[PDB]
Formats: sequence, structure tokens, C-alpha cells
Amino acid sequence: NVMVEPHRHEGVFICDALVTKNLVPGESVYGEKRVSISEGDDKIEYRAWNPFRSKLAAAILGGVDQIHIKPGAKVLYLGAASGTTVSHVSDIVGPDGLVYAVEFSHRSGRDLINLAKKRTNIIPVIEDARHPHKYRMLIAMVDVIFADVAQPDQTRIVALNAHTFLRNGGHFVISIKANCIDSTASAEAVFASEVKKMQQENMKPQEQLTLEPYERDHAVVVGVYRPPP
Ligand SMILES: C[S@@+](CC[C@H](N)C(=O)[O-])C[C@H]1O[C@@H](n2cnc3c(N)ncnc32)[C@H](O)[C@@H]1O
Repeated sequence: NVMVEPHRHEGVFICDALVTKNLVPGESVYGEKRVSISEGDDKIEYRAWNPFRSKLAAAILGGVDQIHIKPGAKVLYLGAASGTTVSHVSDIVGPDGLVYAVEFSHRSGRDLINLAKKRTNIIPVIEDARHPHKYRMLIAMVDVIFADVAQPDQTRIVALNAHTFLRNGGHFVISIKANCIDSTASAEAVFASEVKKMQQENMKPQEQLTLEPYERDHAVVVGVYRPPP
């Protein structure tokens, strides 16, 4: 009997509980359940991924087509907070991948630094994502930008980081809480405005979705970055 199967997305597993392979067996990050499966000499541990805490988990359970975060990927994560979702991104990309965890709160930054002591593939970048010139010497070109900064100017922030760091043909995944971007606009008006702005920066959405029943008026937009020469 197989208990934990690979998900459609490489590096994600499904146990309906979503889980990732724990890069640091024995350690939990935010109190999540861990499931360790031993058979003979083999052993693998997974970590439960809470879709009421992690917008990316809610999107995956909501049926997103691609997430682009995969084993070996280099990810620029904007708005890393204390590392809840970053820890699962770190699990997915694995030892040969890389996650830059950009977060400007020093309080949250201390949690990220402690998390990255055990995870070799996390670089805490405790800086303001509006000013990538201050950290551009730390960020090698990346494959994916994941953004969840919950700011009215999030699209401009993401575009500036994309134009600096994202490879041609790389991808983006942007989390959008409508009332964090413009609380006097309707969710549809916010999401349409943000999609429009992305397209103008050669961030072409390939999929957009909302996150019910985990979150209300909260979208995830996934797409590809195809800038001019
Ligand atoms: C919704 S929380 C992120 C939750 C996190 N993505 C997760 O799922 O684990 C938004 C975060 O973005 C951070 N943030 C907001 N504006 C920022 C900026 N200009 N630069 C860096 N971090 C920023 C906030 O401090 C906060 O930690």
C-alpha cells in the first residue's frame, strides 16, 4: 500500500492533505504535522502544508495548472515573512535549488535566519523589495519570482525585481489579496487592474484563480516573463 503519492507538481505530494518532502527530517517549522515512512532501510519524512496559512498550498489544492517551483529551481520569494511557505518552497526545490527569502521586517527576518541555519538552500535577504539595487549583488538570476508582499504597488515591485533578476522565459506566481492592493475597489477590479499592469511589463499571465474556500477575494496569477531585448 502506498500512503503518500507524488502530486502532479514535481516535489509536491498528497497523503486530502498536501505535503512536501522534509529537507530537514525531524524538524517542524510552524507546528505542522510530520509523517515519516520507514520501509526496510529506506526512510522518508513529509511535512503537512496548510492551505489556510499558505496561499500556494491553497492554489495547488484549488487546481492550479503550473507552479514552476520545482526541484532545482532558483526562486526569488518576495514577502517571505517568518518562512511558513518558504519552508515548503525550500522542500520542493531541494538541495540543488535555491530560495532567496526577501523580507523587510527584522522581527520576521530573525525567524528566516533561524530557518536558514538548517536549510542550506535558503538565503535570507532582509531588505525592502522596492529597492533591489540595495541587494542586487546577492541575487543570481532566478527561474521563478513568487510574490506575496500584500502591497498596493506589488506589481511594480514584482516588475522591478523581474527586470533585474528573472531569466527570459522564467515564470512568476503572484498572490493578490484584493483589499491589500485597493480596499475601495471590487476584487474583480483589483485583479483585472493587476493583470493589465503585469502584461504591460511583459509578465504574461497564463492562469489566474481565486482561493475559495481557504481565502476570500484572494487571487493567484501565474505566468511567463518574455521581455524584449
Ligand atoms: C502576507 S505576508 C507573507 C506571508 C508569506 N508569504 C507565507 O505565506 O509564508 C506579507 C509579507 O511581506 C512583507 N513585505 C511587505 N512589503 C515588503 C517590502 N517592500 N519588502 C519586503 N517585504 C515586504 C511583510 O513584512 C510581510 O512579512
